[PDB]
Amino acid sequence: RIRKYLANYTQDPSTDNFYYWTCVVTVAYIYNLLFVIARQVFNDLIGPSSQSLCRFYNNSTTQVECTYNMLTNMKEMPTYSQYPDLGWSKYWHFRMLWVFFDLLMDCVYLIDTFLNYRMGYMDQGLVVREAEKVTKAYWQSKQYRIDGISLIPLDYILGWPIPYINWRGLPILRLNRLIRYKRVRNCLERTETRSSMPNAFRVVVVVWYIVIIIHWNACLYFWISEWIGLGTDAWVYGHLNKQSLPDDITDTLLRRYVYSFYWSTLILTTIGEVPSPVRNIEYAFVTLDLMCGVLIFATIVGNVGSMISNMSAARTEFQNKMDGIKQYMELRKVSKQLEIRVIKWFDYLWTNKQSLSDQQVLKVLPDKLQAEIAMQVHFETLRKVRIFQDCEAGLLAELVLKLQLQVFSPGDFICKKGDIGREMYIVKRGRLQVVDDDGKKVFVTLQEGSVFGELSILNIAGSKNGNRRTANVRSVGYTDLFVLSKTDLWNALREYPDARKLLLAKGREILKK
Amino acid sequence: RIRKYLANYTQDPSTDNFYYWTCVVTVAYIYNLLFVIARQVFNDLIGPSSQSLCRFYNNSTTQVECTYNMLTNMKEMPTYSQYPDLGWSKYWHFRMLWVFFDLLMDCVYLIDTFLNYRMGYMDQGLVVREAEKVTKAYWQSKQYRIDGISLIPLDYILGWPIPYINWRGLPILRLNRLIRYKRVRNCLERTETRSSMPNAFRVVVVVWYIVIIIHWNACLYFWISEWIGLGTDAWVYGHLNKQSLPDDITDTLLRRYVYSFYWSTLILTTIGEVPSPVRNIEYAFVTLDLMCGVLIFATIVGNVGSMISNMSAARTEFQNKMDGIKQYMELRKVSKQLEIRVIKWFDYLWTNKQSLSDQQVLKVLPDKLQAEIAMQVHFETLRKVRIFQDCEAGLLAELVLKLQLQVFSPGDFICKKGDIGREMYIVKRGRLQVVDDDGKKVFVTLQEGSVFGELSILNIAGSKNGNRRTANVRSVGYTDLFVLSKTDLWNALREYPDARKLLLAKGREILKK
Ligand code: NA
Repeated sequence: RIRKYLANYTQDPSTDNFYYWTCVVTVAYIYNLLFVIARQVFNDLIGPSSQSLCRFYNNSTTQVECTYNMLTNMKEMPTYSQYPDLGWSKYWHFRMLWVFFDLLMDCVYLIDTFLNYRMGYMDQGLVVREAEKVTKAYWQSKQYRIDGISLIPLDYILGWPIPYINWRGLPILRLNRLIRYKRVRNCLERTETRSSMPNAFRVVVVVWYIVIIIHWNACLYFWISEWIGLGTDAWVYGHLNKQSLPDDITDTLLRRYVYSFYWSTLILTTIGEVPSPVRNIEYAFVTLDLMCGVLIFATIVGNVGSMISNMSAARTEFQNKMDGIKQYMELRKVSKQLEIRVIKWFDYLWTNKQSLSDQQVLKVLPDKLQAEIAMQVHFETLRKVRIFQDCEAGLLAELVLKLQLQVFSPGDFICKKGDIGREMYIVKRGRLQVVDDDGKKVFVTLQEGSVFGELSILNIAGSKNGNRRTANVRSVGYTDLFVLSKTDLWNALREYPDARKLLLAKGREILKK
Repeated sequence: RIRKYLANYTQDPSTDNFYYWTCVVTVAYIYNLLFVIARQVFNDLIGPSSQSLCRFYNNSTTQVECTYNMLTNMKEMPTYSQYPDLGWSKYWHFRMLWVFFDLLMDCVYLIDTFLNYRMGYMDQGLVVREAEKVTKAYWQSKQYRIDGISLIPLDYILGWPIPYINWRGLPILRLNRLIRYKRVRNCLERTETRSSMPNAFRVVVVVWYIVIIIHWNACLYFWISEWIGLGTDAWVYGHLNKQSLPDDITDTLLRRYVYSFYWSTLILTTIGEVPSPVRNIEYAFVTLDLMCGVLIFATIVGNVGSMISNMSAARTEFQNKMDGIKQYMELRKVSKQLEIRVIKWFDYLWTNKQSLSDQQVLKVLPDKLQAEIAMQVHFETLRKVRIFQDCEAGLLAELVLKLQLQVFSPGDFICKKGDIGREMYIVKRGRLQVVDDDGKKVFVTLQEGSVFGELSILNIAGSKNGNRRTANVRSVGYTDLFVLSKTDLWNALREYPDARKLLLAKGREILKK
């Protein structure tokens, strides 16, 4: 039942449902930001509480409710006379819509604080899920302070126009909802880690921040204009600011917000193609704001420049290494054929994402993950070497750990006859061929997964011939061999005496047969 | 007594009181900067020395003292006639306030030069505190030159309006106080090192620098305007510059400073929404200044971009390593379950600030601090291993030096039965459990501080069973083991023969019992 379910329920913060929940809370938070400030400053978003009265010349000049032709080409700004009921009779639908969305976002906040109440914390690697423990951890922490301050329903009594007590509402009392920024920061970071484009996403959330700052600065500009007085000088929004209200432009709520947003965009991006301040207070406001806009522009430039620098760092490092090679081959007077070979191979493995090293896995991962990855890649290929057929899998784990990559280019010789042989080669991503002394392919091409040199790695007596390679091997195209050194194999064998017995016996039997 | 105290007193420059003193000296220095230049250029900050006379049409046009309605909508700039006593009778209170603050800051300078006189210097690690020595070091150095030049009381005779000799003061003679910038630079660096936000603090002191430069450039703009003549053209402050003095704006000292600061902000940030120069000298000034403003804007952008690049360097490096791992696991065709395991573990220790290495302590600290830190973390946990109970603490210091961290993820196996055992594990930050061959937890979970494998690390004969693990151990959650290799223990033991005897005896006794 829902009773027992909500009685015993606890939350795990690392789920995929909890991430979606943090996204929902972020939606509610953005709602609060934008529309609390907008409803405070503009306050026609809920419907006008007052009636705009314009002085109109019909017979004679009288004061009547402004039409849209009275709000165009104004010679003075209209005056307002409140309604008896502060617009409630004719805008109750707009105000009920606003109340519904406020209640929806506060229900989101209540669900979020319930999930914080029953919140599983990580103790000794595990996530604790015993309710008693999570609620005790909640109460011992001071999360309930922030969860309660951010939900104080003060804006439901004093945030709306009450005509009985002649109270015209204070929508700014909902700014305590903006204290739950911790879950928004988590959602943004958990989205950055999941994003297939983290640099782009970082710059995108920065421009979202800048757009929200432009919105708040637009509201600040219009609040300062309304406090000073609209149409009083050529800087505040009004009829004397001929950029606010040009010739055939009507003074509407959309016009107020649109011009304020444009003004704020021009100021905070340091473009400044807006009217100059007139009064000392406007000069102070605009100076401070232009300094904030210099800092905002510098922040945008810095974030975009950091993104550009990060996304071109690998190419830069590759170019540095290639230029070092070029400079060396010029200082030491290297033949041009070898130089074009070097440059061809460099460009080849730059157009194939190779990095020439297992050092990423080696450095950054723990030995457990490194061993598991090496076992996945190399074990089933090292189980078919015909000397490792019946030896302990721990030996093969040790070996698959010590497998060194070697790359080759077309026509390169892996080994020539009469050439000390201290190695075993496992073919990946290529095709070798054994040749009769720079002649025709004699017997076989080595496709992927094949091995060559598995018997020149054991120290058997006499054999038939030295520690000399005895065969020619050249790559047809670009091969990617994996190399098992002799010292590494013999270390792993000194760790395993019975494996050494089996290996030596099988090698001797292979050579005799 | 104060006599003996000041006779024998010497100063240690590394105290917390001396840092507060450098902050006081920085306050005095900033006072000098701002208000010496402001009092030179504007010089109504001490009270007007002259009387502004306006041509006023009452009956007829006469020249009378300007009111505030005569300084609005001016058709020409007012003319000035000095007082007999240069405003002293009616502004002696303002001038006495200025004199008091000047004397206060010069007392700060005198205390500072006394502390420089009795200044303890660092000689052979210690701070010398013998007065004779510190005063001899002061006199042998040439600090007294700067301490004396910066305190020359020339501005007390020639810096104020003297009506007897018709001298109107030269407040710029106090610019020698601006030579003590060394203590200001120390205070700023000592505050940067103490600051919990060094990047933010660096950018903040840079914007303080920019605000001071804007202040000095505002004073320079108004001094050039006054030298050319006020109201002579449409670039200098005055009545022909309709941005300085719009319609209903009064010409006051506040207006002069406010407009000059706004002009300087627009010029030095390369916004340039100010009137164009009219004369060749104004063109030269504005060109040079706009070039300085280009450099200032580039400096702001560079500092903010450097702060942004520094504070996102760890995330960038982590992302580079994770992308390298992804690219490797795509090139080698790794199973997707292992890839989601790898990514989960990566994100886990990126959301826990782990860094997987003790290499910070290893690289950057001296062996003394490294040994002390390792002793604090590991000694009391290595004293309870039941083989290290009665062995020399030097052996255990050697050991706590060589303890390697190993991390594990939930369900990972630390060791399986029949698995070469060359190691000892010390549990931290996790909980293991021994299991009956992938079945149920058999006997015990290993909470933190527990040890496993302490007997598979000694080379005792026969024992009961090999060097084989003999037990299964898997982590319940994310465990953080500490690993004591066999080679390291046996090196530390070869350094200690008696410790080896005790260890082998106790191991044999443990196994027999
Ligand atoms: Na312009």
